[PDB]
Amino acid sequence: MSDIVYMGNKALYLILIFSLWPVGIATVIGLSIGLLQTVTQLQEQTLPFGIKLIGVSISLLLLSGWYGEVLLSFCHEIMFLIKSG
Amino acid sequence: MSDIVYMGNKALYLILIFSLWPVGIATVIGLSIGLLQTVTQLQEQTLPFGIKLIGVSISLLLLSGWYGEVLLSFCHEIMFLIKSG
Amino acid sequence: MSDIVYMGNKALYLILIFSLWPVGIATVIGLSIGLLQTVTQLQEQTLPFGIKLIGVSISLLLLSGWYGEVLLSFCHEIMFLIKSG
Amino acid sequence: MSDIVYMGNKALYLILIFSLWPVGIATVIGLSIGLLQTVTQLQEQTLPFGIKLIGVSISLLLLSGWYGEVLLSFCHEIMFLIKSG
Amino acid sequence: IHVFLILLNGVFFRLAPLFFFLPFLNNGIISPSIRIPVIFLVASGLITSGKVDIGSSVFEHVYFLMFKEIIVGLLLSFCLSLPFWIFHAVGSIIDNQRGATLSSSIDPANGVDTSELAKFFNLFSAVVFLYSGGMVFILESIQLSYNICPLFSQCSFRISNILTFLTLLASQAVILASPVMIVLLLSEVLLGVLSRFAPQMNAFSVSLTIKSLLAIFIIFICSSTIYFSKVQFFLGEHKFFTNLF
Amino acid sequence: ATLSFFTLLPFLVAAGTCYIKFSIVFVMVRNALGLQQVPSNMTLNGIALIMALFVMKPIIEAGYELMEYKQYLKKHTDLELARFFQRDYSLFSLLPAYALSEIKDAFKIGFYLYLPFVVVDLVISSILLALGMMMMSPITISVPIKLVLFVALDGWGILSKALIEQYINI
Amino acid sequence: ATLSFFTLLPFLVAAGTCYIKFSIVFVMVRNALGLQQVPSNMTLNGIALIMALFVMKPIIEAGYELMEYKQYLKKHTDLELARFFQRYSLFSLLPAYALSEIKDAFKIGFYLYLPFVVVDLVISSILLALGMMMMSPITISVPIKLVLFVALDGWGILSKALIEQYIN
Amino acid sequence: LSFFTLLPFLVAAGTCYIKFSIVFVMVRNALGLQQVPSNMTLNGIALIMALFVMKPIIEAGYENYLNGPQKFDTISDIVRFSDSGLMEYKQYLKKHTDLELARFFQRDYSLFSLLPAYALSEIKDAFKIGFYLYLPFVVVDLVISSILLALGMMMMSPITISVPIKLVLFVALDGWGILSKALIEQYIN
Amino acid sequence: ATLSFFTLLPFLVAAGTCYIKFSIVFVMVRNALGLQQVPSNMTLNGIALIMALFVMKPIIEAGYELMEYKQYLKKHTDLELARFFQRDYSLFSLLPAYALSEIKDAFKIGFYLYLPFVVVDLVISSILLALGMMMMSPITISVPIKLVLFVALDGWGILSKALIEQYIN
Amino acid sequence: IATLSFFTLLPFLVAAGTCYIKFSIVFVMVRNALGLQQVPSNMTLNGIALIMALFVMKPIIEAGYESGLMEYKQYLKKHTDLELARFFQDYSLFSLLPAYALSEIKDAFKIGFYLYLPFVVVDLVISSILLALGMMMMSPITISVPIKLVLFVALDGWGILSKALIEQYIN
Repeated sequence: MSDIVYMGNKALYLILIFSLWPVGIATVIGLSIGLLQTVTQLQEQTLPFGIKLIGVSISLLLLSGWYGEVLLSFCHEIMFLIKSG
Repeated sequence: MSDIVYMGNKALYLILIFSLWPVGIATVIGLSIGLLQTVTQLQEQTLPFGIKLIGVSISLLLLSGWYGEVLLSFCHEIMFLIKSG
Repeated sequence: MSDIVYMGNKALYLILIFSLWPVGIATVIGLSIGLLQTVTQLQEQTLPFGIKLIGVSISLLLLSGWYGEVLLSFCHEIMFLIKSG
Repeated sequence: MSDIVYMGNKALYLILIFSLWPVGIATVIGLSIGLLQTVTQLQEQTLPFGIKLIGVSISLLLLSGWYGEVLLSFCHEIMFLIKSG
Repeated sequence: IHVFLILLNGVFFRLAPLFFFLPFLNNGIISPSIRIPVIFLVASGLITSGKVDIGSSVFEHVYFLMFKEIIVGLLLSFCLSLPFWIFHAVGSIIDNQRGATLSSSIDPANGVDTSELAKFFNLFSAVVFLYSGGMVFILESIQLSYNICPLFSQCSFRISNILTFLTLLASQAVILASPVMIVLLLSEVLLGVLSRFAPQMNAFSVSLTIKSLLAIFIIFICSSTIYFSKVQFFLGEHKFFTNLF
Repeated sequence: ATLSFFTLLPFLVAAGTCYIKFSIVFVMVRNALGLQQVPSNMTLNGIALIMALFVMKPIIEAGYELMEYKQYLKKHTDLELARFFQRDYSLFSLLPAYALSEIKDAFKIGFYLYLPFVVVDLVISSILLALGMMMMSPITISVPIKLVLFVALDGWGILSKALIEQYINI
Repeated sequence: ATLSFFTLLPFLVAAGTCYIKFSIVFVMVRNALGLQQVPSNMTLNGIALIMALFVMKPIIEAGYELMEYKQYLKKHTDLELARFFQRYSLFSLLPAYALSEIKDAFKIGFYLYLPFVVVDLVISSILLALGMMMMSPITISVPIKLVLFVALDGWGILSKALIEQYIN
Repeated sequence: LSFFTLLPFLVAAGTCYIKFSIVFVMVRNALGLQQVPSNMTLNGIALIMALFVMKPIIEAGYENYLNGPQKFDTISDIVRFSDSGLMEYKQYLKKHTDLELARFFQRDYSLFSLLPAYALSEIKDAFKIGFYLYLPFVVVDLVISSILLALGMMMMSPITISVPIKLVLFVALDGWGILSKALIEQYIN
Repeated sequence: ATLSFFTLLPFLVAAGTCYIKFSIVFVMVRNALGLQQVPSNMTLNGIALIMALFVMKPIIEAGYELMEYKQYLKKHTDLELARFFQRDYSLFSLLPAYALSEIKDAFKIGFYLYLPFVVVDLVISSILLALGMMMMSPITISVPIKLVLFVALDGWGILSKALIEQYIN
Repeated sequence: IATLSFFTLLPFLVAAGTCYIKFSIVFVMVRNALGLQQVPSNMTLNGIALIMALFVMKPIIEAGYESGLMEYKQYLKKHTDLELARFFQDYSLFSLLPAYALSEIKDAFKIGFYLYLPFVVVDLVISSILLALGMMMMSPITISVPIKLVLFVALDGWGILSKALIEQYIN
């Protein structure tokens, strides 16, 4: 059952890799524009979503080719494992 | 599968274009009424919906044709892709 | 779909019309005691809500007849169009 | 009916002893970075999912072996209870 | 064998609504190729143990006693499945308290209908019932229903006691939930106080995080109020269903 | 022709009997509390089913032992709506009129009682905003207050005691 | 051949009769009001089935002895869509009719799905202008979305305006 | 067409079919899988497994059926065949039926008055075992729901995400093998 | 044995005819428009069955007179995937290849039309988060806009004309 | 009664003893994997799986149609677990059906877990990028189905799946 363990840990690895980049860019832009909601008064929770929405497009329309290929190179390997017993 | 990749890229492009206008107008009106949160006593986290609600309407009631037409002419393009191969 | 253009653009019209007053009275009386959140020491978001709940309601109890004769007449128009195809 | 009470309280104990670690890390991180949205004003209700998601990742990926073995050594005990009468 | 089966369908349509909504014989947990032969064995066991009463009956009474037994046998099913529908209640008002099925509490289309804790209580209470004289109590409740209006009688049943049923099912559910529910509300009101003293946090997320785990913790340290409502229910269904008719 | 008998019987009990009036009001009270599962859908569709079969009991006992059922239709159907389908009576020109009359009356009487729940929801939300805090969901606080104030007001007992008295003398 | 017919009787009901025209609309009215559980979807199938068989009454009671059925299909088919399936026979009138009534039922449903989300957005607007945000306006918006529907004579004028296309 | 049709289910009611054909159905409902191990499949697996259990009863009762002589096609001779012609399925019924539920179908037991008692005893026992199987699939289900509500996300249902974890728990358990072995060792010692 | 004739005939219809292509696409359109209940799922099975039986009509009455249905199968079967289920052609070697090819093609043509609706759902979600509020679920507001985008397209007419011209010239 | 007592049990012997199991647990799990709950229409997938199982059973069917099958018996001792066929005990037929059926249910759940898994990764990714963006209340089942279908058509989908799933039986 070690193949099941390797595929499951590879799935958790792919979740954490694919959600490191865009969630990380979103929280970095959110924290960094909260830094402009410091002593420079910008106390409205509206301008982060105006800019985070473009970031998880810019970090996601630029990068979704890679989101293809590894996640297809994953989907062939699984198929390899079901070419077996 | 270049038809599928082109339709997906144009889908992300239409999300970004159709949401660049009203979210931008909303956050501009919000930050513009937030410039009155200077020395003038206007510290309320309830006021800007009193104005932002009209702005998202105005850039959509006056702009419902454009949100129609390309998004209708996009829906014909897809139809061409299923009338042809 | 030409009547759908007229029925659809009248829907956004009523979002502008029927919500101009109760949001507007909310952003006037909520701004009137917001103008009493000026140099007058009444720095609370607790008493300028019980005056807003009663501030909307007088514009919702007395003005509710304006919601009756024409929003049903808007629905009497719709019921007249569907008697045809 | 002693077996039912022991298995039921053992299931309600395994839920608690499994879900005490990652939910506890999630609420400590959420409450703690909520305290950093206090006096250092960074008032955004959009931040903590950027950091909670890594804690619930790290406190699961460190601990997913243990999540196996007791819950596997649990699932064999039940099997003895159906190799009994 | 012609009069054997005219007594058989009258016991079928009295006992087949007893398997539908009795949540250890149908939650979709037995196959539909099992329901029909299990009822045709139980009904054949009842009408050869002499647990019926002659109505001396034919010439208009094939589908006529159909609608009769459905108004009677459902009433047998309803007071017999009262505790499970409490616990299937007391799961819901615990997990809709902590927010499990709060997904479908806004847009009831693409989320949770039959949740994951209510099914646990609904099977757990069915097992605890089913050890403690499970099928014996149900089957002697069927003979107790046969004592009153067997299968040919008039069944002019009393009205205002099946109308207090659903407030009984609500009252016992809220009272039995009361050790869990008020501490979750005390926790959420206290965290609302914390959000008042710190008006920048996400009180909803921090509320959900502690308020799911605290509910499952309070269900763990109960140990007392799980079984002892069914002696009450034994005397109950001997009393209520006697005085329903 | 008994295949069309049992198959069309749910499409006659839930369409031509009084099951409409209770199956709408009960599931409309449940959705008002926010909690949309704790009386089960299988529960309410059993309480409403016996509460409809007890109203249909003397009508079926008089009819099959149809003129009695037509009197029951003509008593409760709106005369302003039953005359449209007749363009006395027949049977089959009233069941759409009767069904629409019961659906309209079901929404009417259900809306008459849906209203004290949304005002206590707005009371809970307004006293939550008056005590400073705003960023917390008041649905989860309001739901048990919409239970324990509904159970202690005798709830379903005071409801369904006068929801079948409109159809029977009790 | 006696069980080859009941396996296709509900397909002819829900695909060739007037049932489509109602079973899309009323189920959409349930979804329109925000209360998408309570009218108990088997009930709406009951109402739509008896109301469709009311329209089918001069077709069945003259067809038990078919030509008026084909006339019924030719009356309620689009001009610009029956020409396509024509490029007479029974199997070529059915799908054009079925698609014509699906398209028409979505149009009729869209005309009525629209005066409810305007009051939904009104209630959301007055809820955000009245401070509160974390409370969803679904629960508060249901009674107003229904009092807007009771005051429109309920389902009466809806079913009148929906069946007068079939009874001249 | 009911006795032409349901007689292969009346006969296969109260042999051993119920004991499996609930438990598998209660394992499918335990995994969160609402349909996918198809119902017409699991009622076949339970049927062939129960007919395997019943085979040494079936042929050794057919020996008593065959030598006979056993004149038939009346009421009294089939009642006589039910005790003095079967003699080992009735002992199989007496082994697994309760000493408190088989007394209910009466007025040294017969045969026809144990089959409902045996059917309800197996519904009782199979529901016990199926609850014990359901019991470690809600620790994982409530852990996923608790750490998923704890991770902000409320709207997404755990029915989609829990099924890989409720199957990596279950195939690593060896699954249907160890379950069917532990469930058939009650009937074949 | 007319029952084994008939208990497999829905499997021959939903597996060997063109019923696959419509019973996936139409039933996915219901899932596409937000409201996953509205055209009464048995209704969509009715429409898809009468349309697929319309397409099979020149094979249905031309079979009651067999080398006229396999020539239909060879037109829509994949070239390389029918060769995998082979080792001219035969029978009980194309129906898996035909059925898998039309499931693949139905998911492809489905994803083409599924896509102009998730864009308008995400647009409505974005304008509704930008409009202050968070808690109101945009599944309610999405449906009328997802239908005004569909009815104005001419909807089911242009869709079924685009979807049936692959099978009728 | 034999012309219906042999026909009623016969779907149970097709869905319990043939290769139908191996497909009917996989394909209906492909449907639930994509988030689609109803649309490939169980009536259809139980037709695809049945004709694809009849394609595998065909050289058994016409051979045994002419101690009677004996190539179905040799078919059963090729996908049965060796350490589980020793528990349901030369050999026989009916002591070999249940070991085969349990073996293919276990192997079909292993195959199903392998392919249920490259879709829950993108489901959790869409949920994470759709919370960290902020839009917490919208259900990601609407957004996730296009991505879970473009991830599956780009695989070549049902073609390469049924190829890799039938290579165990025909090679």
